[PDB]
Amino acid sequence: LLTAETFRLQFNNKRRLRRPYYPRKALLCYQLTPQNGSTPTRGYFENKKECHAEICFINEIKSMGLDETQCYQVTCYLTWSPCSSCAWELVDFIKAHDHLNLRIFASRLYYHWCKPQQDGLRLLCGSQVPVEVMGFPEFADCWENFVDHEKPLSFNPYKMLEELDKNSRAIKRRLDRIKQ
Amino acid sequence: NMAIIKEFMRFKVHMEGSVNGHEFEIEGEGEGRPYEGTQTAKLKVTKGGLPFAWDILSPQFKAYVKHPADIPDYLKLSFPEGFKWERVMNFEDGGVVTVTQDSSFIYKVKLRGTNFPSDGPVMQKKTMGWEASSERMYALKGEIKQRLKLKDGGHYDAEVKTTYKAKKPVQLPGAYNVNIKLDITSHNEDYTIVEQYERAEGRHS
RNA sequence: UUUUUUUU
RNA sequence: UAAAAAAA
Ligand SMILES: [Zn+2]
Repeated sequence: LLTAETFRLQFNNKRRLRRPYYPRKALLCYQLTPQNGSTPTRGYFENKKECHAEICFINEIKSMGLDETQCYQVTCYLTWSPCSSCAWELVDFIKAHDHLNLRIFASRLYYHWCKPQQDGLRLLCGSQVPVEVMGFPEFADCWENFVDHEKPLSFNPYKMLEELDKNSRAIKRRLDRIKQ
Repeated sequence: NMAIIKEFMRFKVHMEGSVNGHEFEIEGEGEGRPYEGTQTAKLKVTKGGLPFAWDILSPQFKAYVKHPADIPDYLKLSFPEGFKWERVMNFEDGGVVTVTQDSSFIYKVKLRGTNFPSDGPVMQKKTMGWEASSERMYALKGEIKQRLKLKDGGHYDAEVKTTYKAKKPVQLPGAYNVNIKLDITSHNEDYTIVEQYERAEGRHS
């Protein structure tokens, strides 16, 4: 339940951004895929009132009602990379549920450019969650899946194609050099 | 197949058409990703610059449909030889459109449109783009009950039947349905310079 | 979302 | 005052 404009307003993030200065917030998009009966659920979480969308989505999974029998391959396409502390909350919540396997795909490597948020997401890509930045498909996946692709179109048909490619080309190599 | 059909490919298209006796030609170049189901195309009118709606030409641009790895991609395997397709579109007000096309990328199209009413939504340009239409596939045949949006409300319906035939025999798939969405990304006032975007993905029936 | 460097 | 690119 997103807007086509909001997609590029929050997911598209260049090295030097657009004409308005830093009008950007953090979003998360969880795609829970129960393969038992092929019963998928989807949802977006804005960065809410001093509770990062990671903790909000963790509490959503908590208070929604889980099924301890089968395994879930949950994908999560998020705009801004998770910070240090909520990444540790995420890995602690994933260690308690062995029937969960999560993939994390970010759009921009958001952090305070200090030391804690460097290894805060290095444990994920090395212990439980393969963490890489978005490319072409995961954007195209999150584009029509989460953001409503209904009748109207807010003049963003393929402008992302070049911006998605710039973001991939730069930040994916950045994230690979980080993981290495 | 994957070694010759790269993840990014361009094409060139030449169309000769005649609608209600008005002859014209269209030259275009495009680019996209065949395995991800996205493509864009830029067209230019070279003759007759069009007295009719451009939307009747958009559904004619199919080798860029995303197929799962466990579903044989019938249209991709036809290359490098290519394929042909022939389409008949009967509009509800008597308009008829017959299209033939060869794909080898080099596309050669021949189009003939006849019997369009002078006060109909096609010749009067009262259309607002095509609605989403799920085409069920089962040579390969496809039938569409397509709906054209009207400016004043309602829909303008048409029956479309298309036959796609590959130049080389390959394994035919089972029953499936393709979700397709086409968008006009940019156009001038007289629709002489048009860019189009297409997304297509197959699903099990 | 904060720094450092090169070029037009 | 615009904009291209790279390092942590
Ligand atoms: Zn956080």
